[PDB]
Amino acid sequence: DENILRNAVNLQVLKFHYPEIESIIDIASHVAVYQFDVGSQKWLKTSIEGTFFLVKDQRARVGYVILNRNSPENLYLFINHPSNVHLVDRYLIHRTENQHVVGLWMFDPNDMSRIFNIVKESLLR
Amino acid sequence: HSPAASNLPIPTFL
Repeated sequence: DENILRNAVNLQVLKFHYPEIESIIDIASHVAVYQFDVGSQKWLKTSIEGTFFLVKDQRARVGYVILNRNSPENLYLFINHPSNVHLVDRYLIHRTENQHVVGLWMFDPNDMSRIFNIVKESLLR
Repeated sequence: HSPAASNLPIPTFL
């Protein structure tokens, strides 16, 4: 099975960058990252675009890695509270703090809705 | 491919 090999390989790539990552929860292929400017009231498209990995670290904290295929700089963020993630229109809006907002666009809308649910269920106690 | 940043919502909460 192709997925067994893919997941094993991907986990080693993730662990090379972030040794504290314990497992991959789910994946989405073509994700683009946007950042919200607070004072300007405007969105900015970042240089980060690639494969999205929803992950768990050694302390079961939930987060995500975007492996940037364009440039070597990747992104690893935690999802600290389920209420910090909102499915707004075609985007996942992740607000870790009032002034610190990121937006994720996934090519496949089915990935966006599945990932939203998996985020919530991964944080469910 | 990915939409222009201007297409993203600035809802009440944002």
